[PDB]
Amino acid sequence: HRRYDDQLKQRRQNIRDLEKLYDKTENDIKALQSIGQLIGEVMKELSEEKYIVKASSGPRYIVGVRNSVDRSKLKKGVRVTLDITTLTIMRILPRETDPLVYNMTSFEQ
Amino acid sequence: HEKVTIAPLVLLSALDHYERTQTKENKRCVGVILGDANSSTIRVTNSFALPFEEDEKNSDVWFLDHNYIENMNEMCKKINAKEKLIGWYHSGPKLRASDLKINELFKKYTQNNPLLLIVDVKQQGVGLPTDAYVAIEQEKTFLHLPCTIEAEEAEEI
Amino acid sequence: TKETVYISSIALLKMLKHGRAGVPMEVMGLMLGEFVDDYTVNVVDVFAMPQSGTGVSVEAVDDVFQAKMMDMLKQTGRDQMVVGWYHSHPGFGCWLSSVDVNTQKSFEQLNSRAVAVVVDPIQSVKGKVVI
Amino acid sequence: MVLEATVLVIDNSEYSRNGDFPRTRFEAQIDSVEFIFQAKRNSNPENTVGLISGAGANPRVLSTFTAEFGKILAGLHDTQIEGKLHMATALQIAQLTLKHRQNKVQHQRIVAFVCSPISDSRDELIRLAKTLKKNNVAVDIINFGEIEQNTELLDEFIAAVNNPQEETSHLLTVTPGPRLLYENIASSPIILEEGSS
Amino acid sequence: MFNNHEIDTILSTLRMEADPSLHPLFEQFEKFYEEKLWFQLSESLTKFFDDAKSTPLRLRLYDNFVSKFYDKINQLSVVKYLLASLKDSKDFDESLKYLDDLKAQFQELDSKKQRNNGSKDHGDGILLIDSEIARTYLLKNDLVKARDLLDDLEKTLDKKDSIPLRITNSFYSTNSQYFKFKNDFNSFYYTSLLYLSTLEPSTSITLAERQQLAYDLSISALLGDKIYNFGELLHHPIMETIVNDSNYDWLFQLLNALTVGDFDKFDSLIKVQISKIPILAQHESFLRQKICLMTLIETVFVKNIRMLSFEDISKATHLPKDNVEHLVMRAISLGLLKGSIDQVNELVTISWVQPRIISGDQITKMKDRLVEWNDQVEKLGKKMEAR
Amino acid sequence: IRIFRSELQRLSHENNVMLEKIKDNKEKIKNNRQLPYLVANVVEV
Repeated sequence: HRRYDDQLKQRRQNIRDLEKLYDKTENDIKALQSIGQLIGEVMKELSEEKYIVKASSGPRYIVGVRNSVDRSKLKKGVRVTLDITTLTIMRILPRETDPLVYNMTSFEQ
Repeated sequence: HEKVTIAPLVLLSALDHYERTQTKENKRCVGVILGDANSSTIRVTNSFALPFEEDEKNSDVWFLDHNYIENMNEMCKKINAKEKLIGWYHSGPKLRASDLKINELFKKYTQNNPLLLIVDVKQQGVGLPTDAYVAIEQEKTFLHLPCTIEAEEAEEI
Repeated sequence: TKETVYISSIALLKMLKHGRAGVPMEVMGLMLGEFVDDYTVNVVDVFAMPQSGTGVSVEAVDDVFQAKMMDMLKQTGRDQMVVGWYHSHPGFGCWLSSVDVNTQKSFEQLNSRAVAVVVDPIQSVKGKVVI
Repeated sequence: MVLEATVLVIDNSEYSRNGDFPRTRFEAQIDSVEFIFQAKRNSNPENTVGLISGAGANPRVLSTFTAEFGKILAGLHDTQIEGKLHMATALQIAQLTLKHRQNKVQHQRIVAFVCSPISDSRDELIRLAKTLKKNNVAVDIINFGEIEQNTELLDEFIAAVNNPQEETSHLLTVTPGPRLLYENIASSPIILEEGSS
Repeated sequence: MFNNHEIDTILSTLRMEADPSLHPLFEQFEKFYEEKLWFQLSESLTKFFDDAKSTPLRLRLYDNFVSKFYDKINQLSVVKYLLASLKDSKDFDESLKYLDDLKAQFQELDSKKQRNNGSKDHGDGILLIDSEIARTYLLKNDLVKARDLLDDLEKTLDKKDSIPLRITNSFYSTNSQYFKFKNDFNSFYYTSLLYLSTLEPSTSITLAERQQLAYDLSISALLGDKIYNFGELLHHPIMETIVNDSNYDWLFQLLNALTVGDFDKFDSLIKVQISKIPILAQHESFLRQKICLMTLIETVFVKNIRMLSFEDISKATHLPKDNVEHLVMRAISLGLLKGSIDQVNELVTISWVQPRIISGDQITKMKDRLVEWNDQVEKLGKKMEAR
Repeated sequence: IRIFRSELQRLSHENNVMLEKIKDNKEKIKNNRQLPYLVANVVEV
């Protein structure tokens, strides 16, 4: 009686283990659906909704703004995030000039 | 409260399949919407219809197949993975027991509160051919969120 | 005469929305409708297709995904014969498709009316939409 | 030999409030699904089995017609054993399920497990009886209740619904206790035997 | 009577074949009370339509039968009546002795269905726990330790979902008993309305308990002006469900007392308990002024001219010119309305914010204000189309 | 006893149905993973 039941109880533990793998595999496609975002620093403020941000490659463009960002932190001297398609500001990231960690961290032991 | 933003592509696409099915006034079309309901502003970037059948003499008669909904969600993961089911829409001016009872059916596959939509086929009065309605568990009442029409730069022009 | 496709307002925006993600990123789709050779061409409904390892190519068409979408649209009254495929190619911008060359010749065996609609300059909309 | 579609109806009422037939209840209805599929779809093609619930929690469709009963058994999860009783709602929704399906123009069979005497309206059940005859729809009602529940509008619906011989319905009484539910259903005309048209 | 001693025993044997795991003492315990009219927890099917406040002799009998109650009628009898209704017995001996049956016995499970899982319907495993958490400190030890357990009740309320509204109202009943013995009854009057106001099915009580519930609603509104006034319970099924005598008319007497402005009429019909506190007379005069303070925008004047003088409020509140100057500041400081006054010209300028429950005064003016819009459709409608 | 062993065993078959879905997603990942990928430098994780 308990021989067939114990075999299914062990499979039930494997079912819950596959449930975490289902979402983990589906999140892989969800992570690949995202696109790239350009990172640049604000140089000069042209207008309220018009900013001049220097791309990391060295060209500059006039980019717009969205409703998900605050224009108070979009001023000059602050690194922001641009768009690779319409060339507009998308999100806001903390300021890091050239994030080389091996130079910043000393590997203390 | 929350806010609703629906692109003009979603509104007119819902009206097309209404006439393509030769749906008269005795029948109404029900469909689902996609977008991001997590933020305070609900955005609808996509919509899909459903084979909804209803009796005109009985408001307790409706036909809703979740297998087409389960398949539709699997077909959208290969197109746009950032979109999830935020609710469902329906056609016709009238609200009867068919559309009221199915609001809990879509709740199983929708994490947020399903956003009810009445799509006016004749566009009678003012603007906003479609109204965004939300329901509360605490008594139930249909409240309309500040639905707005906004799209991207290439979609508006 | 030739084949000039008359695209509705909904079918035009959906093809631009499928290729909305990324300048270099390429996608594909399928066109449906019922029309006649000689002149007037219509498009009922379109939907995007998944991307395989080859990106945009003739082998990227999934018959399993295509058969399921035709069943989902059959209940909505939008079921139509296959009139062709549309593709959104990367931001090269030299001539149209950057990969597909002879794939349309293989498309003529399935349907003689099959056409390939491609927007070359990714998304550029100011006073007009160039397709 | 027999080409028909099968629709399972799960209804709950005041008389269904019991939770135990031998050690339990409603699991016999779950166990009876595997015997119906194997004796119809596996025996002959063009035989599909649907599942709907017109009472209890909500009048919804638990599982549509599929090539296996596993999705039918999965649709029975998270189902309340108590709720409102609407007989006319469960019958009219079943007609919409039989409208959209695969391999149309066939025989229509509906297996309804009812624990209640079905007292709602006399004229409503009669008007629905004439509609099902034109579409050759067969609604099979199996009585559970407590022992046998009869001499009510349930038998009145069965008596006036049958113009033909085998194409409408048959009565099956199940005694509560350590009894096999699939054995009485398999030996009944509901599964193959009578009803072929 | 003989209905419980005989028919009730038969009704219990009908469900679940015969004798649904009934102990032989079940019929033996029915011979105890007999004609003494002790129903003692009628056990589900009878208990729904029959209430019993007597001390149950079977309290330790059916405790092991809780697994069979879900297989008999429904699990709602356990979460509402029977062990959950034991608080209604009101026994000094039973106090804080229910931790064995209502806590320890219920602690042995988790979701209430263990290894016996069926179709797994929802609505179980919540009310059987959170309801008895706050009831521990409602008696004996002071409510101070109960407040720490009340915050956890409101957090689980918004996170979970319950179809019946009696579970949500049960959480507000514990918050009501907290502020019942404590000051600041404005929160007590707020939580008492959310417990039972517009909901017919939830909070089902007898006629005698409606008068006791209305008594708590009356004394809660005496000490505060918040949430409209005493006239709020008129449209609600409260004042209409009680009797106009035996000092239950205090809510009706204060309705006309606001316009008349006589405290001696209501003071003679009450007792020494509520009349010894000056707060009753202070907040009663506030509601009398709030009616007049809202007359500055739309009440009587059709022209919507906003003006008030200290002489008009003096005759309404029956107070001299010196007392009304300091009285207006007290109403504004409590957050009623926004505005200031003028002592030099003897004028009072106050806007209108808080709505009332009364109707018929402003109905005519809302249409009359649109009549001025009717005469404006012609001149600017025709001249604009001519351009 | 017989009903209990007919549930998880049948649910495991439905878990195999979901297993057919994750394999279809893995095949798309096998399509999403193709040899000719470039190499960049990750400055910040």
